[PDB]
Amino acid sequence: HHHMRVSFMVAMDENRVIGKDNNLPWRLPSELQYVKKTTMGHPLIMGRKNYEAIGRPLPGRRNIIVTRNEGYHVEGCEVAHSVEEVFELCKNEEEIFIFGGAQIYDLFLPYVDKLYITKIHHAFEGDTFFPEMDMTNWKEVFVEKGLTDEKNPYTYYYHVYEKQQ
Ligand SMILES: NC(=O)c1ccc[n+]([C@@H]2O[C@H](COP(=O)([O-])OP(=O)(O)OC[C@H]3O[C@@H](n4cnc5c(N)ncnc54)[C@H](OP(=O)(O)O)[C@@H]3O)[C@@H](O)[C@H]2O)c1
Ligand SMILES: CCc1nc(N)nc(N)c1C#CCc1cc(OC)cc(-c2ccncc2)c1
Ligand code: NI
Repeated sequence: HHHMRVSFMVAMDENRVIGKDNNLPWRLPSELQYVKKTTMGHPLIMGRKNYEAIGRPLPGRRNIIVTRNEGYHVEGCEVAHSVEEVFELCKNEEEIFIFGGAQIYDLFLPYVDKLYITKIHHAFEGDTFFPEMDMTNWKEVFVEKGLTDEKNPYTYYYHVYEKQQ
């Protein structure tokens, strides 16, 4: 029914941890640069909790916040209250990025066409997890090692998977 490409944008560790105490468990400025590079000029779909942790609209992108709160408003952001409302707001977009967190990844999981997933080779303490996925009829179309240096202290890889079906 929907004609935009629904892409997940996520970074997780070896046990699918994405968050700890409503924040990121790691700092990888280089990984964040990849995110900015890949998401330039495309809508970001964010769970209300994800957005409020970020704290500000991200520039050069439509910021869409998913909440059940019908009175929720943020300057410089758009507000949606369901998957279908997001689809209406984005009906003419080429590609949208589901930017997290876990509740929002769960929400859009039946509709995901493309997965941009960074895998971090470390086991962090965490409380928030990326959902399990069946990768039947998906294919890895890109893989590259991330930059590990004094400012990026973990090993990690960028992966891109595309749904065939
Ligand atoms: N590593 C990564 O790639 C990454 C990415 C993003 C986030 N994170 C982390 O993940 C954590 C946040 O994830 P989270 O799951 O706790 O929160 P979240 O998914 O970002 O947002 C949860 C909120 O989304 C709204 N929501 C949930 N289901 C909805 C529905 N069916 N319809 C309309 N609105 C709905 C609700 O807002 P209301 O309560 O206002 O109704 C809910 O409280 C943080 O630790 C964050 O740092 C990590
Ligand atoms: C950067 C990891 C990340 N990597 C990947 N591959 N996908 C993601 N969805 C996220 C993520 C996230 C959630 C997130 C939380 C946050 O503070 C708590 C700040 C940002 C952010 C800071 C500066 N420019 C833009 C965004 C993003
Ligand atoms: Ni180095």
